[PDB]
Amino acid sequence: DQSKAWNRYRLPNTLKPDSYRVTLRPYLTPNDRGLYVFKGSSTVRFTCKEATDVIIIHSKKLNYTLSQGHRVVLRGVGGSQPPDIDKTELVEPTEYLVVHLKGSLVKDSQYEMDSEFEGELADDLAGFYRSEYMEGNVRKVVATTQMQAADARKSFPCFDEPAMKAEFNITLIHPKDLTALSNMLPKGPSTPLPEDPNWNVTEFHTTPKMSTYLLAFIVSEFDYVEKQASNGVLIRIWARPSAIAAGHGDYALNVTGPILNFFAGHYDTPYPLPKSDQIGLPDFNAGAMENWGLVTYRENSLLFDPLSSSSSNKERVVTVIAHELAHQWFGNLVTIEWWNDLWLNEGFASYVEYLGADYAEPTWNLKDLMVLNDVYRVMAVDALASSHPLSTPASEINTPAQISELFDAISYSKGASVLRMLSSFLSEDVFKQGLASYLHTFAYQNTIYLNLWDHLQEAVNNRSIQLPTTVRDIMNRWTLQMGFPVITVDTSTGTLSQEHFLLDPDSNVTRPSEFNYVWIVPITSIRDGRQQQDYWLIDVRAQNDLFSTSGNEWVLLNLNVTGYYRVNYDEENWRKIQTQLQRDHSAIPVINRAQIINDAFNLASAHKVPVTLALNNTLFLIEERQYMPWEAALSSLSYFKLMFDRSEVYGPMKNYLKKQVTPLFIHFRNNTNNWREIPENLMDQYSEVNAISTACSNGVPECEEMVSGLFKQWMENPNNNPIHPNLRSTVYCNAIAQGGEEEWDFAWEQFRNATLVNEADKLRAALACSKELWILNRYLSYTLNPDLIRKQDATSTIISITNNVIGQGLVWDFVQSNWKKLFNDFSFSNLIQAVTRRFSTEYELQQLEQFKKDNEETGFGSGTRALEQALEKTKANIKWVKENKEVVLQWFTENSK
Amino acid sequence: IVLYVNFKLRSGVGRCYNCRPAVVNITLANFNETKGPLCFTTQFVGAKFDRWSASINTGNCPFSFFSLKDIPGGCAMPIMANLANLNSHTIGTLYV
Ligand SMILES: *[C@@H]1O[C@H](CO)[C@@H](O[C@@H]2O[C@H](CO)[C@@H](O)[C@H](O)[C@H]2NC(C)=O)[C@H](O)[C@H]1NC(C)=O
Ligand SMILES: *[C@@H]1O[C@H](CO)[C@@H](O[C@@H]2O[C@H](CO)[C@@H](O)[C@H](O)[C@H]2NC(C)=O)[C@H](O)[C@H]1NC(C)=O
Ligand SMILES: *[C@@H]1O[C@H](CO)[C@@H](O)[C@H](O)[C@H]1NC(C)=O
Ligand SMILES: *[C@@H]1O[C@H](CO)[C@@H](O)[C@H](O)[C@H]1NC(C)=O
Ligand SMILES: *[C@@H]1O[C@H](CO)[C@@H](O)[C@H](O)[C@H]1NC(C)=O
Ligand SMILES: *[C@@H]1O[C@H](CO)[C@@H](O)[C@H](O)[C@H]1NC(C)=O
Ligand SMILES: *[C@@H]1O[C@H](CO)[C@@H](O)[C@H](O)[C@H]1NC(C)=O
Ligand SMILES: *[C@@H]1O[C@H](CO)[C@@H](O)[C@H](O)[C@H]1NC(C)=O
Ligand SMILES: *[C@@H]1O[C@H](CO)[C@@H](O)[C@H](O)[C@H]1NC(C)=O
Ligand SMILES: *[C@@H]1O[C@H](CO)[C@@H](O)[C@H](O)[C@H]1NC(C)=O
Ligand SMILES: [Zn+2]
Repeated sequence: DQSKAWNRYRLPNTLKPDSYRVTLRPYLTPNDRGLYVFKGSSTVRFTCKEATDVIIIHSKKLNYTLSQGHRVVLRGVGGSQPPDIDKTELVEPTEYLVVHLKGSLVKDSQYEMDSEFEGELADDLAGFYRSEYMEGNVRKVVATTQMQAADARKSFPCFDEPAMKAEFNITLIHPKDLTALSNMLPKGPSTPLPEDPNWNVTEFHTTPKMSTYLLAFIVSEFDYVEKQASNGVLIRIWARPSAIAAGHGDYALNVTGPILNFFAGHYDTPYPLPKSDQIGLPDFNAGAMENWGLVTYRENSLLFDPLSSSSSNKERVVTVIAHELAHQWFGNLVTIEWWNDLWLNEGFASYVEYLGADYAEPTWNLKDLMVLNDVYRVMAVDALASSHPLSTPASEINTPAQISELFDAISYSKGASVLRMLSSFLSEDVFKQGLASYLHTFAYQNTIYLNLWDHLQEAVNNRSIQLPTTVRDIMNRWTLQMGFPVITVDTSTGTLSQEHFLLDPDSNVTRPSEFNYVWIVPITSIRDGRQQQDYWLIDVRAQNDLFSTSGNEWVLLNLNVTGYYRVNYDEENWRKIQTQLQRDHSAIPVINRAQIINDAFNLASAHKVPVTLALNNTLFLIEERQYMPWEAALSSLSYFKLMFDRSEVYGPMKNYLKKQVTPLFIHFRNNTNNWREIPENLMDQYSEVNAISTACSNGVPECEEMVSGLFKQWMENPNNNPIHPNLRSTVYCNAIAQGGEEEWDFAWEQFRNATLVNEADKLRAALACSKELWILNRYLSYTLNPDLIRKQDATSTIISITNNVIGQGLVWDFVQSNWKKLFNDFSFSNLIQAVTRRFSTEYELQQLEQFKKDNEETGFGSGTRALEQALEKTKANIKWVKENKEVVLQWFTENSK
Repeated sequence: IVLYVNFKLRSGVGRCYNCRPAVVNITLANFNETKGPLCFTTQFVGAKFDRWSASINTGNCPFSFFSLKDIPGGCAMPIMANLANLNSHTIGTLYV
């Protein structure tokens, strides 16, 4: 009944909260029913802004103690007189506690509501929840929180929308021998509980005005390491005592303060709090969460062993720390009005993470990785017709499933990509200047995307920056409509044309656009290696002699891929570009060498160039040593693997990659003094790993000897691991694939007795590389036993099994038979996306259409859009294998000789 | 001449592992503070557990290893508590 307010998903405008006090008490031992529980109480003070005879507040999985026959007590403020409560009810679909009143509240009068409640402290990584670990033979239980997006309501009743900002007075009641942590510092030292001195009471300073999704409460036996930042903020890194004593927090300590100070100076906006805690939880869903003053991490995003974690693990830590600290401005100080503008939080933090990580590790040149890790990662999905705009109409985002669906590559990686492009056309100094104004103006308030254009417009006006039109009109093209253009260059005439790039030209684009899928595009270009003047494309088609060539001249568009567009050239320019790559590839910038590879493979898939042109662009890689062009190639050819690794085409494909990678493999064997050293440059270290992994995947026998001998050497001396962490992931998987039950059993025990999570992660993925099907079935049964694989790792491990060609059918059959049970008990989106990406036949399509029909009434929640994208990709794959199988088979045979 | 240097970390739950040790026991083997300085082989007996060790630096002294109180016109070489690869705390001084 949508006529009733409590059956609608958005809160009424009638009540606004002002402040809360919440007291929570986790019981870290099971009760007689076997449950871990927390007991709690709250008072919210709120103002009536419009007269109403109902209070609607959020409540999820909370059981209420009855006071005076009702779930709440309602009190007046300043002499206001509340009506009697007629009835209270819980409405589960919309997650409401509804308090029905015998009369209306009074406009502008304040009121206070008291509640007393209980909840499960579940192993579900949501709300107020339990995380577990072993300390010797003793299992420790931690109470910890995850509120974003809509789970604060699961710890205490609140007006759980991000624009319902308020201040919070937190009290935690905890065992006397455990520390309690929250957003703020304690108001004073922890006192015994009068009723039972085995418990203590800790009360925390009032928070700033804040969104409910940023609250955090933690009770643990954790120790910590401490350092005071250059801006006076106290930084602590919290983890399991054994991890802190070993030093696994020391790298996070070294970087957290400096990065926070860097962002404060960069944006001319102080971090407004006395301390920022960073805490690593054994059980944690999303990697990290930006709670104001109490940032929570997955262990593999915070802890780091310098002798056993890899350079990619180190890059992960500093990147996630920089990402969460970015949210302290973009997300905590200034917050989205509603979840449909999520990119204002996550796109900014995905862009700004590279500035902070570059500051702490300037020798890594991480900013260049944004093209592979963000631009090309998201253009894969944004080329579908089942994509969505950066900013989605707010009327369309209502349910928690719809909200969770937006924590996706569009909000993160495309948000980051347009900010990369937006911070390139106008100066970064000009950019940061407009963002400082924005942060100052909306501090402790909420924003929509139109507020961002205004403050950037002030910065361009004040900096005398010339633009083809307003910041507003340029960036709405990239924000209010989905997708991106392909820019097609005719270099005989210098003509540019743009159109909406789609993976399948027969896809049905049904979402309308008020710009009819035309963009305003900043064009950078180089000629023969020299950068030309900038150009702005304003029409669908235009001419400038910047794009005209004669003779031996070649031009490229999108230097270093700062723009969010793909480029196609005429037949002559392509052939000159390919000639340049053969003669001297160094004349083309390293990022644009990856652009040439990645665009051609995507253009070919869209029937805009011949697939043999895309493949010919990979011929020079036999003499390529840089990480990035190889990684763009291996990434684009992972589609070819997915389409062909069950078919006769796979042999020749592996034959080609063997021929292309073998010189680079021999080079690294030499350059590393037989794998005894690792390169100094970070990109060179990643190139080495890609060369080894590609060599072993495609059957270079020197690699297969190398990895199995190392792993045999490890098994003979288990306490002295002879494999450098950079190679562990590739060495472990290939040794397991080549090995038997003994290699698998050894790595399984090493996973169970692991003390570093960075090490368990490598073993957990590698165990899915078994070629025995009975082993993969046993491993799949393990992934759903929480005593064996943590619930936070179940999907991640199932996906590693589906990436195994032997596991593909096992997991797809598992998904089809157990969907109802699984769903009623975990990223359904990522599982659907991974289990279906091999689909290239009408038979796989009818299973998918039937999988939809069979489960339409349970629904798919936040997997709903991944299902539609799987349907669109599968249809395109059927056509693509039809049109390309023989051409690709023959090309690989001819060029692997 | 023997210089004993020991320290313990803060105890119980919720401790700062890298902060200055809560307990320090610097003992010069036959020194009495009111009797003044102690005037053959210098010895060092520093703590060593996990990543924490005790050291003695050279300070101003032109030599490298007598009072725990200032010796006017002398050189004070600091006694340190070091956490391998992270923090170093001056926990004492040996004046000469
Ligand atoms: C949360 O705590 C704050 C601070 O302890 C409370 O703010 C005080 O509230 C009273 C009554 O409104 C005022 O007279 C004081 O001046 C306030 N202090 C400050 C510093 O502003 C707030 O009322 C508490 N909220 C709840 C719901 O308990
Ligand atoms: C394009 O990106 C490359 C980095 O991949 C930039 O080349 C670097 O430029 C800086 C400054 O000139 C040098 O210190 C680096 O050593 C160069 N690295 C490489 C790989 O050559 C280049 O400057 C960028 N071009 C523009 C104009 O953005
Ligand atoms: C809350 O009440 C429901 C309904 O009786 C019950 O199933 C659930 O176990 C209760 N929660 C706790 C933590 O006991
Ligand atoms: C608990 O309270 C007691 C008594 O005030 C105090 O000695 C102790 O430090 C407190 N413990 C914690 C974890 O705060
Ligand atoms: C932390 O920084 C100090 C000083 O640069 C350094 O000695 C130490 O090795 C660093 N630790 C880690 C884990 O990077
Ligand atoms: C632009 O200039 C005006 C006047 O100097 C100033 O008030 C405003 O804050 C400036 N905006 C930015 C973003 O610099
Ligand atoms: C790929 O290279 C071969 C070898 O020269 C050439 O014949 C073919 O035309 C190329 N394909 C395209 C379309 O570039
Ligand atoms: C590395 O290559 C050089 C030149 O080919 C050769 O002299 C050297 O022995 C090689 N080292 C090894 C064992 O890879
Ligand atoms: C201080 O050190 C000396 C020598 O090691 C020892 O005899 C004495 O008991 C220590 N004092 C304390 C309080 O432990
Ligand atoms: C230290 O010397 C003073 C005399 O200066 C004496 O009174 C005191 O007992 C001495 N301490 C010891 C333990 O010898
Ligand atoms: Zn984020």
